Amino acid sequence: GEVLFAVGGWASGDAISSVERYDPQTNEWRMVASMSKRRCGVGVSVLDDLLYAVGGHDGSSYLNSVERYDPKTNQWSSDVAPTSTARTSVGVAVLGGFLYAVGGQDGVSALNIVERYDPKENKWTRVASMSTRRLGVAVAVLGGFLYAVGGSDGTSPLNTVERYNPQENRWHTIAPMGTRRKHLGCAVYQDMIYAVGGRDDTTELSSAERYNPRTNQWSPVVAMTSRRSGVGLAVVNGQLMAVGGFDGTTYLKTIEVFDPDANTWRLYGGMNYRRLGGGVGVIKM
Repeated sequence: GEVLFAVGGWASGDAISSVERYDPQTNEWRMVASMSKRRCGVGVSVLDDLLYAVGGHDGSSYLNSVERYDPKTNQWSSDVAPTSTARTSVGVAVLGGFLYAVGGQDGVSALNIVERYDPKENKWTRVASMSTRRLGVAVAVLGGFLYAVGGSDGTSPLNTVERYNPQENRWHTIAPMGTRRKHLGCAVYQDMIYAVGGRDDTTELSSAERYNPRTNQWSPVVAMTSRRSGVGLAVVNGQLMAVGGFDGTTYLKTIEVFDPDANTWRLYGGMNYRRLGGGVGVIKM
């Protein structure tokens, strides 16, 4: 019994600050309190049951602030300590009770820096930079181990993957993906790391790949219904689904769910807002 939050920031042209919640109980996509400031290309990941939204473009300012959201009370608070530098199109994940925010874009030369966050102290301190700059990267965590999947450096989209050990504070490159993917989506379905969608060197795309943590090799996966660049992906009370994105025509608001026993994707109704590059969070209630 989980729910998926969606914190998007791309539509028509203007960034958006509306936040959406899906509960499978009623199977409805009803809204919640919008974010106190628009965030374009957000990073979000829940940290002990509080949705965290790490800054991004608001339509003009790239921005460095952070906002958390208490889902039980429906309240957004801009009280979390800011970041070192203003950056957008950055993935974030949670691990060992600390909030890691990987590299992104800041209107100059991508970024490879990675900074943590102590929720108990609000310090927000920086750990080991990443090597190979990554904007529009998606992240995931398998085996207490923080993975940075794909993205774009200063010039081209990447197929390389770098994993991080918090205790030794250093990065270790691992198996490159099949295809180059910037603005992809990742979660940790079925004790493997699935990555779907994105945009390669040319066009948006629908292929998908799974990484086996125990063989250290990526395995191609069945493709989605439509191309979906700048998407999110999260596993909700059992089922893997990707959300929103772009496909070379219009902003998407639909979601697809992976059925492993049938090895295909099934389009569902989807959310209200058409979301490009919009983070997702998952909470159990």
